[PDB]
Amino acid sequence: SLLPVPYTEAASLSTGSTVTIKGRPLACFLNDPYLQVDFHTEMKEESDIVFHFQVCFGRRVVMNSREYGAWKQQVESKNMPFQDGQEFELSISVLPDKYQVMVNGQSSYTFDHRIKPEAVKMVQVWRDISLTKFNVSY
Amino acid sequence: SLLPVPYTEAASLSTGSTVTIKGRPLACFLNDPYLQVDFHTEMKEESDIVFHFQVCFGRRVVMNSREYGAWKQQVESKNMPFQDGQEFELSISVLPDKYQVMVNGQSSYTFDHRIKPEAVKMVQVWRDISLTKFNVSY
Repeated sequence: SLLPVPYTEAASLSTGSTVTIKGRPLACFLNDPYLQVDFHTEMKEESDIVFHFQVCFGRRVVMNSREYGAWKQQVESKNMPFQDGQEFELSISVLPDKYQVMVNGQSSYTFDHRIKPEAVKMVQVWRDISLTKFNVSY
Repeated sequence: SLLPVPYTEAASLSTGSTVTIKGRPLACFLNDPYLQVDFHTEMKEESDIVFHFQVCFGRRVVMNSREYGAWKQQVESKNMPFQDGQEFELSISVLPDKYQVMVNGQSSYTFDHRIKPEAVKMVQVWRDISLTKFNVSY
């Protein structure tokens, strides 16, 4: 859609920040499209990832961090509020102790901070979606 | 790059046909980009898949078919001739008994026919690549 994908934006986060994303999968769920949102420690795509959020639409969500180049403890959820063929609105709120992910207004995933959110310098949104809105509160 | 991704083209295949794809991953291998090539039985994206070829660059290749809407027996290979950050040339040749996948001129994967290649009506190339060339011999 309107915004380029992969989408990369410099960003700063702290308690009270919200990252809001509006988009739509590029394929029906039967084709297992992905969505990925990564909060990076530098502008470079190979930099460490404070928060990795990966949806396989219709299947599961995996969350992790990538520290000194290595993936850490994967977390998995089978919660799937995303609807086949539909636009979604995804909100990621920075709470004192965790990220909270809302999908279409419903609390759907959380992820305890492994690294301070202040380490984030960049957000990348990519894989099999079109993107119409991306916003970071400041 | 030049061709739209996801890329969809109507196609007919038989013994002696070759599908040639030139492209480049959109991310470094550390970010686990995917490439997927699906030979479909109809133009519709949800149609059955005679040959499903999915690369997770730097990790593995999975191959399968999707018959009457259900994924069948997955095959997996850890062969990884693709090079981090590089353009690749992918050739899929239709042999009497199998598909043969060449990567940068080297035989890299094969997949025995589960359904006659004559059932193919469409090829889709998608996931995390840019595409500069797509050709089906006729």
